Amino acid sequence: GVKTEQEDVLAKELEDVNKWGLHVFRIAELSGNRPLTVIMHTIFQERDLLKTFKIPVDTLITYLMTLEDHYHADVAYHNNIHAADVVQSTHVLLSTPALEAVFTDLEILAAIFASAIHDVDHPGVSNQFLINTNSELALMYNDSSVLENHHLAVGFKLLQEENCDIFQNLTKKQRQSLRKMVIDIVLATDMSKHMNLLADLKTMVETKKVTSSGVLLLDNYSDRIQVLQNMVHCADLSNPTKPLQLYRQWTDRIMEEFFRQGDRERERGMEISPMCDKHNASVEKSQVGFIDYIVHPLWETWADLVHPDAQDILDTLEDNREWYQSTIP
Ligand SMILES: COc1ccccc1COc1cc(C2=NN(C3CCCCCC3)C(=O)C2(C)C)ccc1OC
Ligand SMILES: [Mg+2]
Ligand SMILES: [Zn+2]
Repeated sequence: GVKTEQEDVLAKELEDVNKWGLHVFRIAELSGNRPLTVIMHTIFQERDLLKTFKIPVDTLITYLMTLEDHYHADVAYHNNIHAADVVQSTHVLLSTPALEAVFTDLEILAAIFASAIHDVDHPGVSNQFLINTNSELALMYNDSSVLENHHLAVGFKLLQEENCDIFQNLTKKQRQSLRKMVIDIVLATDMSKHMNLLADLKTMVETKKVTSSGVLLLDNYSDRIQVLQNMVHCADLSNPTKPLQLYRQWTDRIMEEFFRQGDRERERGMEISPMCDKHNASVEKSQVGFIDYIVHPLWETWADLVHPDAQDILDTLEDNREWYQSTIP
């Protein structure tokens, strides 16, 4: 009834679960490619979610193994490691001092479940690709947030798998509320929603009210869900805020995926996609553009909302940006 040595080496890495820049690739290795399951299980136990939602532990493991196995191992970026990373990054953002005791357990379960399922069964190509190839998914979702709609439908459908209904003890009221929030969060991961989300977060920072403590006040669904939507969106776009050893691994992976969409886009023609070309397409400028135009304005606005909790994260992003800038020949 004691851990194996590999289980123990894994238990020791998972002690970093509450820290920005967890060695997520190492956890993936030590767990036998089970990062999503071991990280979700650790977070559920730490936030006491099994007792609060009366989730049988074997049901939780069954669902999490099932969920992880619906991520594609043959997709370099949008796989179970990315899922694990966004789960663990959302977990750290939820622990930020500016949000202490703001969110209910159901809101916490929604953000973490949303993060776990947010890219499930990703085929490793974009919405535009699926629309332009006349793919079944694009036809199913009438070309609207195609992948995001699929990730939701899969994440929920998997609850019907033998001993996979982790929500089996929630009331109808709990499940309707949980489901709506989970849908709202994942749909918000569609990049076509980024500018509207960032605008609403900027509006929120301008109108920012604060409580008896230094803790944010959010007194309506609109505001509560907007913060959770932008939190998970920040987690999803958190790669350039990580130590460079991590960021670089993620960039290689997104480039493999993008170059391979690039490869398929050539013999199919439709025309190549924003800097998705191993030829006239440079990695270092693509990262500096991404940080300047998307990641920095998002993480700066987030940093404003929870000031000063996100200072170290924003610094790491600015160093990483200066790093990629410096490497441009
Ligand atoms: C112009 O930037 C890029 C061009 C080509 C290769 C890579 C990039 C930036 O590197 C990353 C990009 C993304 C994404 N970017 N996008 C798309 C892509 C096209 C336009 C840029 C934003 C919208 C996404 O949906 C995700 C979240 C997968 C995620 C992690 C990245 O690095 C770790
Ligand atoms: Mg996605
Ligand atoms: Zn994602």
